Amino acid sequence: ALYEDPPDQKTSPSGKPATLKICSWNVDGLRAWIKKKGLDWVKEEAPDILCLQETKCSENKLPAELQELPGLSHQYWSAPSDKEGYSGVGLLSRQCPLKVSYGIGEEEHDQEGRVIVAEFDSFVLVTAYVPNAGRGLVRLEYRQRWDEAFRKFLKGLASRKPLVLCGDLNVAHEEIDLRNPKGNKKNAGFTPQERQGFGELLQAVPLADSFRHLYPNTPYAYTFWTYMMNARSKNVGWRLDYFLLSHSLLPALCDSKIRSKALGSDHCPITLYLAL
DNA sequence: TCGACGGATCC
DNA sequence: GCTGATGCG
DNA sequence: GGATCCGTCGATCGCATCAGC
Ligand SMILES: [Ca+2]
Repeated sequence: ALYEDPPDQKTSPSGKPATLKICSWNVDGLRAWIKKKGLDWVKEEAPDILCLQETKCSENKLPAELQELPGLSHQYWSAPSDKEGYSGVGLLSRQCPLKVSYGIGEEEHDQEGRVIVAEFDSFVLVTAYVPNAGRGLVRLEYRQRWDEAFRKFLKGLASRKPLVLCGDLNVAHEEIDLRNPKGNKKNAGFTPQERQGFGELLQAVPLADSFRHLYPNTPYAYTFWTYMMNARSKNVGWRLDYFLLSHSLLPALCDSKIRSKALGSDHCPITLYLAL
């Protein structure tokens, strides 16, 4: 059926109020997103950090609009080495980061403008747009190598600070994260492989799926629908966009939300509340 | 995601 | 700037 | 032999490039 995201639990497990609001969103064309009034929604939601994926836009072609955009003064972008109009991500922050890193530190996996690291005082934040296993699973082979590297770099990372990873992970973890599971079991995004990966990643690093940590059994809660075949109309979507918390931060987690009613892409923005 | 094709297999 | 076509997802 | 089963396998909607002029 349809999903109604619950109201915002702005208090910790321990009564301490939320201090830190990170928002994440696969934009799918940053210029079209802004033309489609997405930045309005950003302004009204007033996050402390905004992460975007699928920006499909190069550094200089970046629009003027997000220059004026206040409260998200520090802005960082990666966009692929040699392929224009493709991929790209960006991280905007109200407060200034301690240190910003691009890519995951392997050549093979750092050429498509997918990953921004940003270390803050008490945590480190990664935003990524995981590569699609490709239609016809033509790039499935690659993405098993991506996953294994993303893992071993995310594990190294968490070893030092506690981390929040957000972004589009291109994996529909379980059959509850998919409107049509059985008609998708070797479509990309729900292969035995990619769900296998997600599982390794949660057990490897380790990381909790914050949405499923608070709503382990809510169905029909989705983050993406194809513009085709009326997919968002019937909410026949997926859950592709996660907030993957280190276990240290589980006592800081106040809520984890999915802002379905927010138009402008084929994805909807998600939103994390922590007490930090 | 959807519907058209298949080629089966069923009462 | 404009038309076509192709890429990606 | 006709009506239902379940595996394929074809155009859709959107964003952005590219070639060419
Ligand atoms: Ca292609």
